[PDB]
Amino acid sequence: DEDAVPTLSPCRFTGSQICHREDGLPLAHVAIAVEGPGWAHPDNVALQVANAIIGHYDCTYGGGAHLSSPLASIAATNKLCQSFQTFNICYADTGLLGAHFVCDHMSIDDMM
Amino acid sequence: GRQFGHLTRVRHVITYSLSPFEQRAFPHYFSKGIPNVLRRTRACILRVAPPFVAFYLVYTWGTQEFEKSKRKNPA
Repeated sequence: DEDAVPTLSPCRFTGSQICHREDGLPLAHVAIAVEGPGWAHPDNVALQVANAIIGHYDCTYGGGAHLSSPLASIAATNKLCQSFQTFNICYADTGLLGAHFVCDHMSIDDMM
Repeated sequence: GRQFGHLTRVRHVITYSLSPFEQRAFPHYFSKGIPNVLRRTRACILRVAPPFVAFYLVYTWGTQEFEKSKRKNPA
């Protein structure tokens, strides 16, 4: 077994923005997350309940207008979207909780 | 009327930003601030100041002359 191990130091989250502007590319990718808790934490379950309500979408789903999720329904009706997904990525004592989407240049503001 | 999405073409530029809640409203306010205003003053003085001094000199002459014109000494 033997001397010098580290345990994992906690990782500071920062409210921040990275913007790789590339107009040559045909569709915009946006990912947005708040600080999740860790793997261990009991309220991961209720966050996942919530994320399921917002759901996922793709342009190859049956159901435009009739989908239960109001994000999915409006994104389909108003053509806001090629896809979106909710996520809850977990690490030890921290996470990434939010959503990723793919859309046309004139649709980012509405999607957000 | 101009709108975002329709302005111009930009390729290959990364912008990094921080939240205002993560950061200082007045970062190094005197220690970086006053060197900058000093540098700005130097950059512009020779363009701004010499007309106004030339006004001031014409002001001070013109007032002095008029005051001294409104006097006699022989009749």
